[PDB]
Amino acid sequence: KPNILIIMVDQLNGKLFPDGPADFLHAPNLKALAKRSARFHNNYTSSPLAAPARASFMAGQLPSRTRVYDNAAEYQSSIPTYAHHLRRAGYYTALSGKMHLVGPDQLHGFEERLTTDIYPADFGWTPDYRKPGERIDWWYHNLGSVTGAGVAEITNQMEYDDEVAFLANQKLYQLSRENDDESRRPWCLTVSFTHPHDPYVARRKFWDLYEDCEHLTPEVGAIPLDEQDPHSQRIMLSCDYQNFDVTEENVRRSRRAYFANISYLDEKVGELIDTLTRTRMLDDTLILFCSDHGDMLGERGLWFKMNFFEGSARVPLMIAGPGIAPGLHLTPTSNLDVTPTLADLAGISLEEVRPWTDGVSLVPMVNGVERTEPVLMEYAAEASYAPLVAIREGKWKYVYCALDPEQLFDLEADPLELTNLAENPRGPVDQATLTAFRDMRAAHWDMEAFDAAVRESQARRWVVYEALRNGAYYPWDHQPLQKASERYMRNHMNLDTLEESKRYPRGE
Amino acid sequence: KPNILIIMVDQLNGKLFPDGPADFLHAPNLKALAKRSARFHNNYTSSPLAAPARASFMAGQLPSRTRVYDNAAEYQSSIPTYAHHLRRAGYYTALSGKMHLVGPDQLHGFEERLTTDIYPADFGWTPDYRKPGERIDWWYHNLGSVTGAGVAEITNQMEYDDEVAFLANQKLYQLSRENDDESRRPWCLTVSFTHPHDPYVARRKFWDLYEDCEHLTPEVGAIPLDEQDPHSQRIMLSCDYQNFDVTEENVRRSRRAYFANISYLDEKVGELIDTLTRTRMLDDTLILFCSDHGDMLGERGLWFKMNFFEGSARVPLMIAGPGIAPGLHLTPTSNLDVTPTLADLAGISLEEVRPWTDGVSLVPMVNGVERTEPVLMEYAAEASYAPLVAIREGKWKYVYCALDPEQLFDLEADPLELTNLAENPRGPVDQATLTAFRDMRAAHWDMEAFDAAVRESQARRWVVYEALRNGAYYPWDHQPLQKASERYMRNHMNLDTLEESKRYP
Amino acid sequence: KPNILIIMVDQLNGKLFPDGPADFLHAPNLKALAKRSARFHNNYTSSPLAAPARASFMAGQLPSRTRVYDNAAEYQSSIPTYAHHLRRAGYYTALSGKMHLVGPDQLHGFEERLTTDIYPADFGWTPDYRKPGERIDWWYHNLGSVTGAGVAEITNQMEYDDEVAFLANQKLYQLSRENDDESRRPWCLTVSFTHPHDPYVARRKFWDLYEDCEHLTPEVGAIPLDEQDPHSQRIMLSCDYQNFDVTEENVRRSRRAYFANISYLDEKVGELIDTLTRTRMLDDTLILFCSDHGDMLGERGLWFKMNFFEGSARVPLMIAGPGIAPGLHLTPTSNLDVTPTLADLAGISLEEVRPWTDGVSLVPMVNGVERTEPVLMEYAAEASYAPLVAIREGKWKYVYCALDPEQLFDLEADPLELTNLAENPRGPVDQATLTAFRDMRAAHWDMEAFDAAVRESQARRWVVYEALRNGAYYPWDHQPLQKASERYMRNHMNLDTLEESKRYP
Amino acid sequence: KPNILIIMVDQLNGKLFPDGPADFLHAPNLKALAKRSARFHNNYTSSPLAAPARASFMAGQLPSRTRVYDNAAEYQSSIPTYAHHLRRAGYYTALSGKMHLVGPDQLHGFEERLTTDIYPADFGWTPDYRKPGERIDWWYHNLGSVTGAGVAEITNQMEYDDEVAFLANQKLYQLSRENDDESRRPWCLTVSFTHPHDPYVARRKFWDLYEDCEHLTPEVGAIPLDEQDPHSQRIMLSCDYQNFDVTEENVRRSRRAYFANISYLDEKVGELIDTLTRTRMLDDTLILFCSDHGDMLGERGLWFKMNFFEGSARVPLMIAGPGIAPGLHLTPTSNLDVTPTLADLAGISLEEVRPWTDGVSLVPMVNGVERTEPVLMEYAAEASYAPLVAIREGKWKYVYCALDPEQLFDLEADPLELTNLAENPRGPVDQATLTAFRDMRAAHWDMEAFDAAVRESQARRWVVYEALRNGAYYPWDHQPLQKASERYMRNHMNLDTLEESKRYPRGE
Ligand SMILES: C[N+](C)(C)CCO
Ligand SMILES: C[N+](C)(C)CCO
Ligand SMILES: [Mg+2]
Ligand SMILES: [Mg+2]
Ligand SMILES: [Mg+2]
Ligand SMILES: [Mg+2]
Repeated sequence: KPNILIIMVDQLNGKLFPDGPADFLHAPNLKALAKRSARFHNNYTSSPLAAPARASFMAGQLPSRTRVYDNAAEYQSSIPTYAHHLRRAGYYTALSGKMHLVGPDQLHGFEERLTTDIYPADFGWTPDYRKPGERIDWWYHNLGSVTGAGVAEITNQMEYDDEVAFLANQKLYQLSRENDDESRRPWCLTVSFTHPHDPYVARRKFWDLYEDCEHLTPEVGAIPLDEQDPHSQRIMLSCDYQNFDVTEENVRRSRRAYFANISYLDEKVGELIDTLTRTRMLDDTLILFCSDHGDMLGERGLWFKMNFFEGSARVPLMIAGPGIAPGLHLTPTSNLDVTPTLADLAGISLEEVRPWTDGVSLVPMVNGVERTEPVLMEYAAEASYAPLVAIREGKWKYVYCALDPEQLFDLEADPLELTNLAENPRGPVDQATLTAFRDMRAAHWDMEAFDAAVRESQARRWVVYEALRNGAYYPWDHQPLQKASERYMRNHMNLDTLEESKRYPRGE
Repeated sequence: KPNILIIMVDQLNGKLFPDGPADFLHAPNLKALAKRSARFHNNYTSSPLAAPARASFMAGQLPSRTRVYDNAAEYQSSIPTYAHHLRRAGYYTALSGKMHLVGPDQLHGFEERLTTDIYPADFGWTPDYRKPGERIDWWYHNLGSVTGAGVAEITNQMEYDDEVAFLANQKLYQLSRENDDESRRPWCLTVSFTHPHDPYVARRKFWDLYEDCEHLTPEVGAIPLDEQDPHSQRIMLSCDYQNFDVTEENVRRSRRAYFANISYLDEKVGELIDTLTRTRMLDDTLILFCSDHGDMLGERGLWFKMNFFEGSARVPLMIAGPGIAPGLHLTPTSNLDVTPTLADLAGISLEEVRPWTDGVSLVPMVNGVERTEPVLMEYAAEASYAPLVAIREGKWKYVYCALDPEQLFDLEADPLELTNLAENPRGPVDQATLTAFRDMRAAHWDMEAFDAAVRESQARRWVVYEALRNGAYYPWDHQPLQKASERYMRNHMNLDTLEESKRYP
Repeated sequence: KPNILIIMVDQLNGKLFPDGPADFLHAPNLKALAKRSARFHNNYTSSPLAAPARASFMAGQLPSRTRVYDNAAEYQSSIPTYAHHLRRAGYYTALSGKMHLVGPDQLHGFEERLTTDIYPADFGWTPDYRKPGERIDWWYHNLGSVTGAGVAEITNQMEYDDEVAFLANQKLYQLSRENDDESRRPWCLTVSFTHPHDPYVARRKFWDLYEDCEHLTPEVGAIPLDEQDPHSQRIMLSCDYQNFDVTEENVRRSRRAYFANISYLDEKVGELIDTLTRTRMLDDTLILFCSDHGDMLGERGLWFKMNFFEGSARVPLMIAGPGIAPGLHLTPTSNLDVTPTLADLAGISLEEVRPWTDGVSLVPMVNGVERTEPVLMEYAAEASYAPLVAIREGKWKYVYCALDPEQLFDLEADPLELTNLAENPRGPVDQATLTAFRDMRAAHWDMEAFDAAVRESQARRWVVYEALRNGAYYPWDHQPLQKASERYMRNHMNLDTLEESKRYP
Repeated sequence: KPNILIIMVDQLNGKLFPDGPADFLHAPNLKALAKRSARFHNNYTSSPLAAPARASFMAGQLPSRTRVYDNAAEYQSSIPTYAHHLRRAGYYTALSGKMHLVGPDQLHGFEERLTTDIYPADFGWTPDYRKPGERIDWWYHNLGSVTGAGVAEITNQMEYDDEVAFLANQKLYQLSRENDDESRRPWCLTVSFTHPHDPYVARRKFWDLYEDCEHLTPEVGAIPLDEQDPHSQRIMLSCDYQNFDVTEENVRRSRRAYFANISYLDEKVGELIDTLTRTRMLDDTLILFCSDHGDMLGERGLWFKMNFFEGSARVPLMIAGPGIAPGLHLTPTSNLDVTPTLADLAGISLEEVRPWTDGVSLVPMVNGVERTEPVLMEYAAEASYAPLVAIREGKWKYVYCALDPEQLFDLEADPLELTNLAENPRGPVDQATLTAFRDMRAAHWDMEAFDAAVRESQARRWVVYEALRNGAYYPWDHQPLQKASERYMRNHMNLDTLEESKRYPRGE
């Protein structure tokens, strides 16, 4: 069984990985990793928001099945994740960094978690479909990220990611000490960074890399509120866009700091791979690179995620290591496919994972078997007033919301999604394609039931959360375990025996 | 708003509370409490097993709605409980003792929990409908409790309940120090004991009280396996009955220690009442006495719970205090009614709890209003191979399982449930009644959907639990909060100011 | 090896134990214990203040040797205590309650400590010989305890002692589960209550016992400030006496509540004895009753301790159990003798404890052997401006401070210490006696070296403590160990095996 | 008040810093630091063993005064340290890394401690003068460090120091967030590394730096046991030297890994200085570089410390920052002088520190005032059977032990200490110098009282420690504080307010 290193980042627009990292990015370590990787060019999040995407990523199940509809929805402990599947199959599993799990279980199958979460574990960020049009200023996104972009040497997120990286490398060194033990468990380490999620604020060393950057304005500029589709209008209102004057210079500084933060992350990828190389674990390790959702980065005038346009819904996905053919894949894939792919790579049978996953293993794709299943997406959090669903199949993207006109995009002819073919069909094939996706949408979702489930989940939480914020608060944040009395040299040990056990490689 | 003291005990057969405690029980404090209480004589659990009964009790929802089907089913943190409803209404809420919550949330709305649980918080005790007939010896009930009954001065349970009682009285004293602050929150303290749950082992002082006891033998004796109904057979097999020779003296020793442990609990009830009296909180405090399920106590040859017969499904319920007229009520009620009753007594509107509770407030009954809503029960754990449901309405009890012959009992004519009127109707009224209950059951439950939901829950947990028991174990047991650097006299305080604040009256 | 139960109380005037508890005290359990005890009637503290007395008590060394001169002096972890000596000899050792250890070590050899301390563990209460005459209002004794005496159902101290008692009895029950394992360690449990230390506030049930009490007034009344000896004057000033109008009824209420809190403690003594009896450990258990210092209780107009007069310096001491002949002993003894007495009773050789203890075993006295070693006492805390030492030998008490007139009392002729024979000798024998005590004092103490050592200790702590109270505070208070994932039933265990191991007998 | 960064390392032979780091060392960051520093060439430990040196360093008091005679002697909480003095004067004080404090107080005035200790906090390593000639194999030094030298990518010590460095830099970044607050406290951060203490085992990257090294054998080779002075013989026996065949190749590999570990440390010095530079704190920060004791590194056949020869007793000392003239100082100085120097640099009056320190401030030396006080040293731990004391004054070193012949060395004429002038006086001046040091030794120490105090301390601890190791053990190791429920974003906070507070510099 190979080891598995999952490197996850937050809010990375997948269009920036057209074949590994785009040429204009300063990302030597991810570009070298890409050359060894199977690269999934048209890979999609299952839900364009952090906690829904991550609960879905961990379980290989859509939000409608995990019930994690938004950033404050409880993730049940009894739902199997890839950590459970691998752990059941004999793996040591650990997590360093972010997973935005909501509720008192902060492990969800991981055997060890090295850091707390950057974001809350409670029900505070619960949307309310009963009050459509409201926004909550103390936690909603707003365009102050765009007007406040710039340069700093420490931020909340850089403190977080510096520690995620350090503790992940330390864990790799600790794991190497078992390398000569025949009975060692294989390990699976998830390293989950919060960058390049906003605030768009970068260390000067990486900001300086992009002085001459030619990609600091999006190709598709800002669409006026009156000319926007209804969901994009709800997003603009939820970002408080009327109270911010976003200048061309703000757009450029935001994109520049965001690319700088990709370079910041690239340096950390290089450290992890260096640790794997020096500890002699690299040849036996699969490395997966992934992200939870994208960032519109100013395209169409939109920032952040919460929608199904390419910039928000596309995320990179790369896999390298023993048995993976390097190459670029164009067939659309999904984050839903990661858990069954990890299971397959770990030698777990198809039947063991079948009842628990909605995705498919990508290993047959890597080995030249055509993948035909569509890619599905869902959204049911802030800036929605009712659930949205999307189907990505072939060259098409279809988006449905009971409250909105449908959207249909031909991404081969119209990759910037500038022409809505459900509104303006080019001909008879477009009308037939629309009818096919409507039948497909009825085959996969009951949208009235979906809306009812989301409403009940929100209503429960608002009752419970109001109570939990009265009186003494009981926090659910993960606290990494304390072990000082068993670490380093203690006087129930023999010093020479301890030193030999902690040294690796030995006798060289 | 009144204070609320909830005294809960585990595995207390409600037939032993015919009008408060039975005369033969040595329970002077519970009898004095019962004399000033509204007493609900025909009160039922929602599910005859610890965790399902308690999750249902806390939420006022049936197991099919809470999804807590068995003793290892996760209770979701987002489900509102009476703790949430009261806390939201401005109560300080606390738990001392047992609640058998499964999963990483060990508070479920309680603001403070003073003890860990006596039982596990993880998925270990998950049944498996895919292996009907199996038993898990290391945690199933077995008849060894009956053959091992007797006397001891300490047990696992007595250690637990001694501490539960101590910390509850300590908390009451602590709360009394706020009794002169007009800004004080009203409090709701749940004190949840593990007795008289088995092992049937009692301290000598309480065992000696039942030497001449006339109730050491059940009136309905053991029914041989071949004459038992199918569910009773499944229970006997689950208890490993074939590997135990249960003598008459075994039966007598078990009941004697069980009664003795009721007397053990009665002394602790008196301690709490005493604390309320001397702190001068008694007149402003509602007191509820309740249990999660009963114990067959050898009746029909069965022990423990897991069934809908009276001894297992009946539990006492009493309410006393400000605005509570004392009296005996015979209309059937259930534990499902406690959470809406608590909300009503705390002044919460019916509309605030209507979407979250499926029982009804008993406060109208206390004030003379006739109740007509039937009582529903569910069971889907060990010794079931498919879910069972029951309906209790008027004089009738109806029990359905897709795998078993139906049962119908007329509890006025047949209080010991010796004649199954579904099999042996007395005439056309019994047949019409059976048809009426079948139609009512079909309107309330799809038993095939219920069975699918339970199997899905079991299978899910078996994947997860096998993973969680590999590698380093992460426990979910509640650990009461460590406060030593802030307790008593510390040198950021003024000693005189501290002594005055801690003195009451 | 016998078990050892040490019952310690705080601030108990030893004159109230003339032969066990005084007849007028309602203390049936302590009187029954005293009837089977060796009782040491003329027993003295080593230092009339909490932390110095207790550090001296634990080590069997005087404050000049432990360096614990006052209530804020660090007790070094390397100093052997009776806990170390017994633990080294194979005992499990535990503490429930108070010991007023100062510094980051809150165990000092105890293997387990069941409660935090009621008092601070840091250097806050450090006196300063550089500012003679100052008082620190936020922690000094003051006469407000006398004017504030009365009745309450909870206090800071009653919360503390209720918990001390509960956890001690719980621990005894836990220890009984090992009583049938031949490989068991013998145990030594120290149960250390804060009562009858002030505030003089009692529960109504115990206060009502002293309604017709004839001992509510001390026989020796208040001595006016100008007629007081210099040290007594320093105590009255330290207590802020000028700002309190202490009436006769104040005096009576304080003594009444103090006696009532002795009765409060007596009920807890009976609880412990009951636990030992029902667990069948009583016959194999030594029981020691002791106190750290006394309380003047208004005698001479003084309250509390900090002096060498009988009411402040006398503390009871009793020993009962296997191999202990009951009887009354009048030869002076001291708390310094407890640690070598415990070691001797546990079978530890005299040579193993000789280098670490400066008292003597009382076991020879119990067996009829005359004791001749004198009793020494020291004091160097608040209301002293330089150290004081005392010698107690035969009928005599001698008290020296470089700043004050000497005191010499003949306690046979003058048990209330009303005639200072150093100032008013009766004849040449008194003068020769004074000279003999002066020579003995000079051989035992260099008072100038003692004073330099105390000032150095105070000054050191004042530099350190001012730093430690800047920025984030790091508390040294003991936090009892969190064990919830290993207590009661957990799913790495077999339930039947667990129930059997936790049941005893 | 300037900030103060104290960089401490363990077991660094001071002869390797002849004027900053020796030319042959690969240490660019320490060499650049040295060019800005006042450098104390003839600086001495106060006691050649870890815990005695460190308790003495913290208090500015000799072991005879601190009572910390050996590696298991309790350090009383009531003894003032430089952390107390600075904290009382308004400083935030923190420690990352090792201080080998014995006893339940693991802070000794530090307001925060970021790591546990690498070594035990209990009484286990207590020598026993009642059994002269015994050794305790499970914790005594032995020459297996020399025969086991080599190359590894992780060791006990590298795991420790990697975390010391990471958490120290993180603390600097956190402290920078207060930089614009007028009411900020100044900070004093001690960063205390365990390298280059043995095992002599280094990462390959740094080992490779010394392939051509010309210093891999000591100038003074191994002295046979019969030809050794009595204390050196006791050290050889305590190291179990008879059971090890130390080859020339072992000597070279040990020295090579030790120099590699200096280079490992030099990289961490560079990171700390980079953090100070980017956070804009460097110009207001004093940087002190120091060590607890040396390492003989094979010289005379000896390894490790425990003696007063130059290699064991000399340690580097450098100070750089506002108001310090750079330059090299030859007058002998002591680690005892650090606490009163820090006090002086922080503006604390001489009188405030006078009753609590045995050393003198070095600031007047830096400013051209001649220092005349001698340097004193003491040793009373393993391989001593009675206390040893030493005086270093002018060109002389004098060593006294009641059980041994005296030693007298003229370090100007005889810098390798090859001629004992107390045994072979060159003339009448040598005999007069010996008599002067004897009178000086009687003026500073009562050696019989010293021996009695050490004996009583050992005897107490053996009683107590035997008891503490019966039954359940209560550990004293420092456990760094848990704060997950107050870290990063929690839902009692406003997200925008949090991000602004955690970003620094702001608005750039
Ligand atoms: C990331 N935000 C918290 C700003 C909004 C997502 O719920
Ligand atoms: C460093 N050693 C532990 C090996 C010896 C010093 O006491
Ligand atoms: Mg995200
Ligand atoms: Mg139960
Ligand atoms: Mg006291
Ligand atoms: Mg060292």
